[PDB]
Amino acid sequence: GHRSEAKDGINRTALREIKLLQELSHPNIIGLLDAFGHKSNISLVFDFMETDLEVIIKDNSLVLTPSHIKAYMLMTLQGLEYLHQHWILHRDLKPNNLLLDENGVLKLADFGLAKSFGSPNRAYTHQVVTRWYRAPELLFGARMYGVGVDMWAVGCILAELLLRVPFLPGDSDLDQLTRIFETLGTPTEEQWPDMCSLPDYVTFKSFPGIPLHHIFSAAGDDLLDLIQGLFLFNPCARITATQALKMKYFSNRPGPTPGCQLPRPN
Amino acid sequence: MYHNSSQKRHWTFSSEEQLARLRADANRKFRCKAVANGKVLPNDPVFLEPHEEMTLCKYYEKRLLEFCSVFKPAMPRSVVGTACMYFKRFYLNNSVMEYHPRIIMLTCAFLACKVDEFNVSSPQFVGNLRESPLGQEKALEQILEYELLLIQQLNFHLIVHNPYRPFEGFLIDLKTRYPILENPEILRKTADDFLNRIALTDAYLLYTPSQIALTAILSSASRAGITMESYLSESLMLKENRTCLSQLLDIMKSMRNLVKKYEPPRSEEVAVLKQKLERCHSAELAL
Amino acid sequence: ALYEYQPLQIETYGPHVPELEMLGRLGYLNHVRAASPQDLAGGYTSSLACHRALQDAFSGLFWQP
Amino acid sequence: QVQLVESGGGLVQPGGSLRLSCVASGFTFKNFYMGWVRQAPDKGLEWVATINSGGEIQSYADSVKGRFTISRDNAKNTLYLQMNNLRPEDTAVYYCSKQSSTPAKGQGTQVTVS
Repeated sequence: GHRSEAKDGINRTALREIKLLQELSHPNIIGLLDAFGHKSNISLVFDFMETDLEVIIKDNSLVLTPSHIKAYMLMTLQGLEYLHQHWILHRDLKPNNLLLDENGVLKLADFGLAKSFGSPNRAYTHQVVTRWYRAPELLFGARMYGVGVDMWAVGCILAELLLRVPFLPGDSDLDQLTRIFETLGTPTEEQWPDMCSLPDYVTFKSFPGIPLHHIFSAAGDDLLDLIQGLFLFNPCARITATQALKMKYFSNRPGPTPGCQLPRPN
Repeated sequence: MYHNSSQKRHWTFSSEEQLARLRADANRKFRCKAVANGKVLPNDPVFLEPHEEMTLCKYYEKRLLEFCSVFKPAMPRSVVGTACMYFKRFYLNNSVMEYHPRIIMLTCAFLACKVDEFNVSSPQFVGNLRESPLGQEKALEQILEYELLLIQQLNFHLIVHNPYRPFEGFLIDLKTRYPILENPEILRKTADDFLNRIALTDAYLLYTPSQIALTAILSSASRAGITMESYLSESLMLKENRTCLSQLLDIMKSMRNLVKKYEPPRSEEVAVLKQKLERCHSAELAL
Repeated sequence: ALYEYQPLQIETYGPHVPELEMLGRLGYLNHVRAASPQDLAGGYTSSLACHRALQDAFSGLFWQP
Repeated sequence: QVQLVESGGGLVQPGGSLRLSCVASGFTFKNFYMGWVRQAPDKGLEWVATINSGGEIQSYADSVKGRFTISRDNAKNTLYLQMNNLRPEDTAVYYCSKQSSTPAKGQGTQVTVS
């Protein structure tokens, strides 16, 4: 781990967006329309989007029906499934980075933290993903991880869809861990066996947690089943984007709202 | 992934002749530009021939390989293959007479360290140059000046697929499904040397990284006197599609011929051409 | 219209990469470095390294420009 | 009181097969992710397999991938682990585990592969 600025030339974060989005093409992933520079400065141009998921969540006048939420989750997981099949982690999923065009098409956007994964010879930064959406293995300092770092954030986005409020708003890395454990319970070794081996692992008081059906009173069994799989503590057992799309929640009767019928913020 | 990559879509060409035409095209354009500036005549012997630009590119490519092998922070192999790929692509459409290969080969390695996420600081990078701290800073300034230019000449296609990971994939498949080859690890030594040989040819611009890696393995098996045609027909199931088995066998023969006819740059010829190239820059033909 | 899962179909121009469950029972994972408990704790498994190496090896094997 | 009762263990030869059962009681079995964990002597706990509440998705450890199959019958409140092509390294005590929320683990059944 190293770098700097001002004498390193072109911003490495912008190079991440260029090098990755130049290899990807999917309806639910933002498209790079133009890139240009001048004297180690660089500028990127993307598809013109109308709004993002955060303003939709914050719009008190906007009513989120079960069909609306299913459509947002479907498009998010479809773009994320494409990402993971090309061995790329987004590592910054949040409502800010889920943009919607004028036709109700959701696209993953900020790839400044995205990175390829799957290689055993590469070490990975654990200080990724915005704190409120960061998986516990990252808070425990994991330098080798997988798709769970995205799926945990997807669970926090779905929880913010249902609650219209940040699910786990930690003030610090330790406060984020307390909120995770006092809300979902503290994992035992049977639920996360090698958890103690993580570089920045810290032992917490055993909290029982709040039952999911109490946290999400408006969710049915199929939706509760999906949420539970996204928040499994074991990062190897936590469901993948493909597994999430194959769950009964997405194929059940309420169905997803078409893109042209999704609500448009005020 | 390669099968839908920009490398496959825009930077994999059909023939050596296409590569030669692009390089001769870059050489001719610089000549026209220099003559247009009214300093030189259309056939001034200061101009380098396309075959002389190639000899200098072979030389500075080996110097780039040598620079990476001694890089103080141990450099991953994927950074080196990415940097060499950048170097090949740049002088496909540019002349060594306009942008000096010495500065460009360092910019390729500098950019490859960022793209591949091999995070070294700028002083850590130029610290590997055996020059004074006065000169190491001058080299860094020139690298930052050519950095944007390199990305433009690559059409902002930065991801390079190397044959190193495909090489490991076949070994896993060999160790798993091909017991006929007892201990596939015996081939790694010779296949690695064969792999390094094709890296100096234009094979990176003509073949897929998977074909390159399989060629190195099967060639090493041929050296060890080991038959493994059944790995292609039976294990890779090319018994079904005979036209694809035929194409792949032709691709591997073409690659082995690329290495057979590779001409290393002679040291005396490099000395002459470096002298001519240096005179070409000092006259400042650009303007 | 209701939703039903359809797998994404992308041409690899190469041999068939074994399914994830075949990696275990056919012994593919015997020939990749075993993941340390610190790796399993973060989610990294040996099947990740094995699968990507297999995919990169077969990707574009049959593609000719 | 919560209770998980494993059964089905025994001595099996290399390459043989065994199915383990786990009868759950004291909680709403259908509403929880369930899983299997195993512990061999002089070795730490090893996650084996997990299945969701609805049962349509499963996840397996690399060491048992392609050989084991986890399933559940929510009507009978039982969890299953089909084990095929058993190897000597599969020898361990096998435990049914509540993989979500309040933790629960049974007493364990011994599987021995010679």
